[PDB]
Amino acid sequence: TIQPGTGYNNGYFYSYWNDGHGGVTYTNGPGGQFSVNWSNSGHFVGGKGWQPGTKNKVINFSGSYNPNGNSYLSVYGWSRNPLIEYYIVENFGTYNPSTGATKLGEVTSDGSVYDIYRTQRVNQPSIIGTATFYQYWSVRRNHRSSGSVNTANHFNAWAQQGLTLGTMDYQIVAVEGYFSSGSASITVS
Repeated sequence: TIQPGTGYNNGYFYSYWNDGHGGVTYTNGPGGQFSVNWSNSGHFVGGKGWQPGTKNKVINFSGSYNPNGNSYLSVYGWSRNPLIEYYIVENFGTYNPSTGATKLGEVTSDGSVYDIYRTQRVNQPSIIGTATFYQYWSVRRNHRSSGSVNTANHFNAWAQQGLTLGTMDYQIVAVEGYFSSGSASITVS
């Protein structure tokens, strides 16, 4: 496993964060590859991509994703000004992260309809410190662990619906887990 933090590996930005509970390892592999193995973890997020992201990136991902419990596989990132945490969720485990959330539309992209949602985090950690901020979600109806994500289709649909993004910060393909178990091996480009 690697030390939690951010950096570059084989031409890709990476971020690996966890809450210190234990039970998760993250490794960077060749090119855009990373692996995550977890067993009765706490909360963590790890993956590879870009710093900064862009608003018209086509992101390719390939591999295996085998959660047992609460986890997501997403294009994940942030903007600043406004501060937004966003997800284009391609697959998940026992919990659909939009459960109970306000639906803000639909968008069709890359072979599936996605449902769009907005949620709010109140006084929570963020890339700029503790803050209250919105999260934007596109949740894929047809789950998969490989594919291509045309981010513009999402960002444009979000904007159409009044979900504005600021200046991009990082943008990765991430495996997130919340007190669960699993394995994943994903290659980004």
